[PDB]
Amino acid sequence: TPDTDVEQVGLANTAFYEAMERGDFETLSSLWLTPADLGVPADAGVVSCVHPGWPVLSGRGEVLRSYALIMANTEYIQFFLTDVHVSVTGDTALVTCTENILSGGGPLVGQLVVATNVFRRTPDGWKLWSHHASPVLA
Amino acid sequence: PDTDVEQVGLANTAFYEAMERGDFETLSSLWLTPADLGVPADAGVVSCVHPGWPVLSGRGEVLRSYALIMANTEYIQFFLTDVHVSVTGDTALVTCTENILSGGPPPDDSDELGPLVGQLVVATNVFRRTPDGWKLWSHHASPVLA
Ligand SMILES: [Cl-]
Ligand SMILES: [Cl-]
Ligand SMILES: [Mg+2]
Repeated sequence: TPDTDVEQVGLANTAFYEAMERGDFETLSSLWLTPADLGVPADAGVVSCVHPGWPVLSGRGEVLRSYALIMANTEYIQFFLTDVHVSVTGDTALVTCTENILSGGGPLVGQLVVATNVFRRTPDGWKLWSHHASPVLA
Repeated sequence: PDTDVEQVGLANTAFYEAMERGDFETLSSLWLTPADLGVPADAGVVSCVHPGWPVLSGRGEVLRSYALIMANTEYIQFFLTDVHVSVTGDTALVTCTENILSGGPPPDDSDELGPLVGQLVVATNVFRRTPDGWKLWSHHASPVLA
C-alpha cells in the first residue's frame, strides 16, 4: 500500500538516525543496501554518501568506514528531524528532511543540515542506497 | 544495461547543458512530472538542493529557482568529473563533481564579463525511467568545504 509504504519508509529513515544516536554500527551497516539485497556492471545497488561539506564516498567500504569513524569519534549525537517529506515511486523511495543535529565529541554544537536519502525496497526491508547531507548556509 | 548507463549519462549531460545555455524549456522537460509516471505516496514528486540552500520541493518551487538562478547568472559552465552511474530497475543514481565556473556582468563596456569564480561542488542526481526518457527526480548539490 501507499500509506503503508510511506510509513515503512519513514520507519526505515528513523532507524538510520537512531542507529547513529546509539552508536550501533552493526544495525547501521544492516540498513544500507548490498547488491546481494538486490540479488546480484551498471553498478546496481552500489551505495554512496555525502556528509556535510564532504566529497562523495562510494561503495559500502568507504561509506561504512566513514560511519564507523564518525561513531567512534562522537561521544553524543542527537538528530531532531523536521520537514520530513517522503516520495515513493515503485521500489524506490526518496526522503528529504532537515537534520537539526546536536553533537558532542565535550560542548554541544548544533548543525542545520538538509538531507536527501534514497531507499530501495528489499525482501529484508527498505534499504539505503544514498545519503546526501548538506549545510544550510547563510 | 550498458545502454542504460549511457542513456542516464546523456540525461545528466543534457541537464547541465540546459542550465549552461539557460534553456528553461529543456530543463523543465528534464525534470519529472507525475504524468510521466501515469498519475498519496507522492509518486514522482521532485526535490532540489542547490549549494548551501534548503530543500525545494515540487516542480513549481524547483523551476522557479532555476529561472531566478539563470536570470541572475550572466555566465555559467559546468565541468563534471568523476561521474558515476548506478542503475537499479527504473531508478538511476548519479554522483559527480560539479566543477563550476561562473561570472557576473562586467563593470563596463570594455569587458565581456565580470571576474570569474570557481566552485567545487558534488551532486547526487536521481533519475527515473519514463517513456520519454530518463527524468530527474532529485538533484542535491553541495559545496566541498575545507
Ligand atoms: Cl524502481
Ligand atoms: Cl566551494
Ligand atoms: Mg560543460
